[PDB]
Amino acid sequence: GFLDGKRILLTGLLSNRSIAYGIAKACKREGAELAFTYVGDRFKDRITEFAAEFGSELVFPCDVADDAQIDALFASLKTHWDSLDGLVHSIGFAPREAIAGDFLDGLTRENFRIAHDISAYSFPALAKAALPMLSDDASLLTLSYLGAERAIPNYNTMGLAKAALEASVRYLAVSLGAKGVRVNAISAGPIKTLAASGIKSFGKILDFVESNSPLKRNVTIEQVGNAGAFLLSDLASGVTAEVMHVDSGFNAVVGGM
Amino acid sequence: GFLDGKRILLTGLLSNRSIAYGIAKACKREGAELAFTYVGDRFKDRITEFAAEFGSELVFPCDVADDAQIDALFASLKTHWDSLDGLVHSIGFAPREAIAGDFLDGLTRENFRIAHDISAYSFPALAKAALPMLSDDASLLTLSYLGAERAIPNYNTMGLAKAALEASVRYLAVSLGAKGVRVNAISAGPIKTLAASGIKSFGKILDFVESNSPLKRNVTIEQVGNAGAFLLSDLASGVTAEVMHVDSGFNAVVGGM
Amino acid sequence: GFLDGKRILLTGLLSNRSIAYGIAKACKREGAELAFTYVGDRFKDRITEFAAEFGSELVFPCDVADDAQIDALFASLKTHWDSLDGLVHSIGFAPREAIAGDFLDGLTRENFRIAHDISAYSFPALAKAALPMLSDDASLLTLSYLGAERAIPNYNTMGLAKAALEASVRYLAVSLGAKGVRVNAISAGPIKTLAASGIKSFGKILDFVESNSPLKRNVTIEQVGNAGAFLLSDLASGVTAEVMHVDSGFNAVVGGM
Amino acid sequence: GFLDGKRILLTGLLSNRSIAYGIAKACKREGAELAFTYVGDRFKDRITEFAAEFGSELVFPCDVADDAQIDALFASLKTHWDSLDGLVHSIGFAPREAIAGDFLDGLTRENFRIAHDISAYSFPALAKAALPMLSDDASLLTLSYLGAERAIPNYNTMGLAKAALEASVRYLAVSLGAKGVRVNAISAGPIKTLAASGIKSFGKILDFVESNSPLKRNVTIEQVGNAGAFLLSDLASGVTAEVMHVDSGFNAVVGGM
Ligand SMILES: NC(=O)c1ccc[n+]([C@@H]2O[C@H](COP(=O)([O-])OP(=O)(O)OC[C@H]3O[C@@H](n4cnc5c(N)ncnc54)[C@H](O)[C@@H]3O)[C@@H](O)[C@H]2O)c1
Ligand SMILES: NC(=O)c1ccc[n+]([C@@H]2O[C@H](COP(=O)([O-])OP(=O)(O)OC[C@H]3O[C@@H](n4cnc5c(N)ncnc54)[C@H](O)[C@@H]3O)[C@@H](O)[C@H]2O)c1
Ligand SMILES: NC(=O)c1ccc[n+]([C@@H]2O[C@H](COP(=O)([O-])OP(=O)(O)OC[C@H]3O[C@@H](n4cnc5c(N)ncnc54)[C@H](O)[C@@H]3O)[C@@H](O)[C@H]2O)c1
Ligand SMILES: NC(=O)c1ccc[n+]([C@@H]2O[C@H](COP(=O)([O-])OP(=O)(O)OC[C@H]3O[C@@H](n4cnc5c(N)ncnc54)[C@H](O)[C@@H]3O)[C@@H](O)[C@H]2O)c1
Ligand SMILES: CCc1ccc(Oc2ccccc2)c(O)c1
Ligand SMILES: CCc1ccc(Oc2ccccc2)c(O)c1
Ligand SMILES: CCc1ccc(Oc2ccccc2)c(O)c1
Ligand SMILES: CCc1ccc(Oc2ccccc2)c(O)c1
Repeated sequence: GFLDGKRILLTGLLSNRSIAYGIAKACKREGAELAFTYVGDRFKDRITEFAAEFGSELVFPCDVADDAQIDALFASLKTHWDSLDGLVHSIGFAPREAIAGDFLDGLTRENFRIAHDISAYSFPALAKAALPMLSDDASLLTLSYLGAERAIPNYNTMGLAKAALEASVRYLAVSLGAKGVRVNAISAGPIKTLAASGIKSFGKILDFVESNSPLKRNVTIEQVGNAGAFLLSDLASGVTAEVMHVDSGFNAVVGGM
Repeated sequence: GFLDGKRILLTGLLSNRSIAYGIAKACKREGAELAFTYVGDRFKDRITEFAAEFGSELVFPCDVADDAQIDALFASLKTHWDSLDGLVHSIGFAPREAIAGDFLDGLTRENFRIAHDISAYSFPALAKAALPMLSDDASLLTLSYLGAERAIPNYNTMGLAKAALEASVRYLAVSLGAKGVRVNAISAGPIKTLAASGIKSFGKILDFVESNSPLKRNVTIEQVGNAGAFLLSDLASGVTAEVMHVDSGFNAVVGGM
Repeated sequence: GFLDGKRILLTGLLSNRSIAYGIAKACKREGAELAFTYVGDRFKDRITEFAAEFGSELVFPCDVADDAQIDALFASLKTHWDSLDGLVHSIGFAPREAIAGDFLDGLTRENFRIAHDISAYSFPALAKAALPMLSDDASLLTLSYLGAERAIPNYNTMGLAKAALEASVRYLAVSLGAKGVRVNAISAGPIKTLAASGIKSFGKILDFVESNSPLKRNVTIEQVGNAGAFLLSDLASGVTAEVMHVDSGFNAVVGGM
Repeated sequence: GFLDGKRILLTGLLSNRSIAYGIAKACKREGAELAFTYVGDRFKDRITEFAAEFGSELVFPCDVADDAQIDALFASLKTHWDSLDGLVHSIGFAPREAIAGDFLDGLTRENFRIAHDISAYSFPALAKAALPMLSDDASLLTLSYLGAERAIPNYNTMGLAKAALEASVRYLAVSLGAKGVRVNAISAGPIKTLAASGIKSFGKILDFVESNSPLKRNVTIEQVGNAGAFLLSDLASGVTAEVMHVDSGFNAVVGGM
């Protein structure tokens, strides 16, 4: 496969609907060796089952709010892997009120802080902690959304955080690029996941993209997963600092008229 | 003038080189009534002199890190003005190490938090606190930089914060737009100000833009000020959610080759 | 006014609904001296009346399909004005089938050629013919549409031509910038004009922008006109190579969901 | 391979330095069956050798300036293939003076017409002629350049044509998307090819991208080829209307300062 021998750490695999699950499946298919993170003790058994499905027992806790856990993640991983070839950041969070209704109604300093801390800061934070063990041709991938680019109803504070995340892709690409490391995002179309269900009226977004995207269909975690596997691979060695849309072309139209 | 009768509050007027000074001068010329904020007791006398230069004694302290001071700002202003027609957010801050050298070297959770808190969150925070007194045709203006759009050497963590700021312009425009309120940014070219001098190798950016911009010259606070006055006025009643470049066209080229 | 003494040539003033009419009205208000072009002998009397309304008898024929008429335009204008300070290109055309229904159904080599010739090439063509008489601080303005940036139903071949037009703004800005000349576009929201009525289902676009723009209202030729007058003036001396949206913020959202 | 069974027609394979050669090599590796076009009788033997290298004798003349040759191309191809799964448009041309020196100096109506006819119109023209034989999951790919997005020295008239080309990707994606067909571009970094050598000071662009791109290296036809093969494949079934940069991240920075 086109990821033969590549060692890839995946965050964010919460359920079999997770974007990270689709990425994991595609990476394993293409020959990668995988490792996984989780948050919260009650999820240890579930993530362990997922890891086993992908031929791995490499599972580590990491709440990205916590500097100590970020450092311990890579210390733990290093006991197994001398080097890391891929990193998938598939992590986002905002308090419920910050992704519902009017943008200002749900804006507080703490809601802003938390959304940006978990959804944006954590990506370059993981990159920095990983750097001593990154291979020279390593590839780092995050997940963003069109809400970064244009105002989407209810997405609100997450739109600000995704914009900062996409900027971090560019600044990371410069910082890490001379070494040879690539950094990219996929701006995924709407997919029904646990996180997605936190956005007020997500169902309306899903239906609108199905009706108005050029391909007249929503994307799947398999499609995002394949795009992800591509970006993580040497097939994409010419590509860095890129935000690739995998959204059935929806970003490129003015729909619904 | 084209701002006759308009009541405009300006933040960020630190010295006569400040972008806010240029905006103040243009607004006063076009007939606006002005009020000003400052941070730090040692600046009270200086900002009072500036206010007097622009025919006003309306000066208020506001450290945008502090929720209480934000609320007290508008309570104080309200004792003078029943309504507010314009708001100029000309405020940015990042710790020194976060705007020098390598992006990851200067990245910490706290540096990230502070840069985003002061440079991005504070804009919609002021908008929310101002809303009860905003006139229906009020106009809110912030200042951004090209570092939001593309990676610029040393700008680093501020690039992430400006990207979030530009997203906030769009989400603010939606929140406030039905009332009739407009929200925009100017993405200014490099100007030698106190804040600018915090960026490592700012002089190199200044010289490069002078040599490679389409107009082969750097912008001035007078030029940014006039663009600002325009956006704050009813001349611009068709314009919202816009990030207007005032940078001699530099953003639009690939220079230096 | 902020255009005192400025001599500005306006193309495209077909009726009192034309975008160019709004620009003319704003420019005259701000003190400019105006001159006008027209196409087709039956329009001589109408454009002459418009010119008189704006205090001018300077009217010249110019079909931009014709190199000879472009050259004769500036030779004629030069008999009156030693120098030209502003140029408004408010000209677009595509064959009916190229702006209706499916994009490929209406695509032919000739439809493509004509749409790009009249709608895109003509702008830098006028700039080149005008250059010997342009003042050093002259300002050139064209009108574009969001269809350049994203696919809009029915806009079709005009979307390609507007994309080329917006690129021409950038290349013109570089060519003319060292002299001091500025070049910009306004990307206007939908306005019911004669040209607009050629687009299939224009009414649907108009209604959608009214309902989904941040300001919940369509723009007027007065709003576009004021933005235009600003860009043509020394107020905008810091601005070149810019495509400014004047569309009630519509470009910045994902609406209709 | 990930293109097993896919039948792909490639235009533009002129020499072993051509971008199309890199795409051909990657597609063959991944299991595709290939067919090729050429222009000019003196090239028949050369393109036939290339086709043989990729296990094919399917070679057809097509000058995209000529409607009859475009129609005869697909009639000829149809005698061999019932359906077409991929189309690679790797074709660009502008008269020498239109890609050298000052933008206006090299602008004529005919230079404009020719550059847009061959470099932009020809892509949707091929798509339209191919449509009756396109499979439902076919993928169409064109090659663009950063000169579409920002002004690059000497690229001049080609910048306008590439902007129109990128718009055509979006309008094609909408037209063909309901059927299931995807349409994308790769915006490639500078590569020394025969066409590239027509651009004045191409060597300077090549050197600048090597020094200032995030990866500090120029891209190769192998890297562009792999990205191309990906986009042509079912791996990319979630991706349409996309302009993917394969340029070592150069587009994403402000370099040379
Ligand atoms: N589902 C969509 O439509 C969609 C579209 C575009 C982008 N995205 C993005 O994709 C990414 C993945 O989300 P998803 O849609 O697969 O939903 P998901 O709920 O399956 O995954 C979200 C993950 O974020 C993790 N997370 C939250 N807080 C964390 C913390 N403090 N530390 C570590 N991990 C934490 C969760 O544990 C979870 O695994 C997110 O960044 C999301 O913003 C999703
Ligand atoms: N000078 C440039 O080249 C340039 C270019 C683009 C954008 N900008 C932006 O313009 C804005 C103004 O900066 P400037 O260049 O005029 O420099 P400046 O130093 O004159 O102004 C910066 C202002 O930020 C204020 N500020 C910092 N922390 C604050 C806080 N906690 N509470 C309230 N105010 C605070 C400072 O007091 C100061 O008045 C900034 O947002 C800056 O990012 C500047
Ligand atoms: N009305 C809108 O919603 C809208 C929105 C965005 C952009 N625009 C653009 O604004 C510009 C003006 O159009 P309008 O909406 O004011 O409609 P309009 O019909 O009033 O003006 C169009 C003008 O194009 C001129 N024209 C056409 N072919 C010409 C030729 N061969 N030579 C010289 N002039 C020629 C017409 O004479 C007419 O004056 C156009 O470029 C149009 O694309 C319009
Ligand atoms: N080389 C680069 O740096 C670079 C970067 C970005 C984009 N591109 C684009 O990639 C594409 C391929 O060019 P290349 O760099 O591989 O150089 P190339 O010279 O190898 O290929 C150009 C091809 O265009 C074909 N062509 C020209 N006129 C034609 C016509 N009338 N009919 C049919 N074919 C015609 C030529 O025959 C040739 O095969 C072009 O569109 C070019 O603009 C090149
Ligand atoms: C509408 C598409 C979409 C769905 C889910 C997402 O993940 C989230 C959402 C909110 C908070 C945290 C993560 C996301 O970013 C975008
Ligand atoms: C290079 C142009 C530029 C100069 C000054 C700025 O203001 C700052 C800079 C750093 C931290 C806080 C504010 C800015 O944003 C951009
Ligand atoms: C939908 C807004 C809009 C309306 C009118 C326009 O002018 C045209 C339209 C078609 C052909 C020529 C000029 C235009 O460009 C955009
Ligand atoms: C600088 C990168 C680059 C090199 C070659 C290209 O192909 C051309 C160039 C000019 C005319 C026609 C095709 C191109 O488009 C872009």
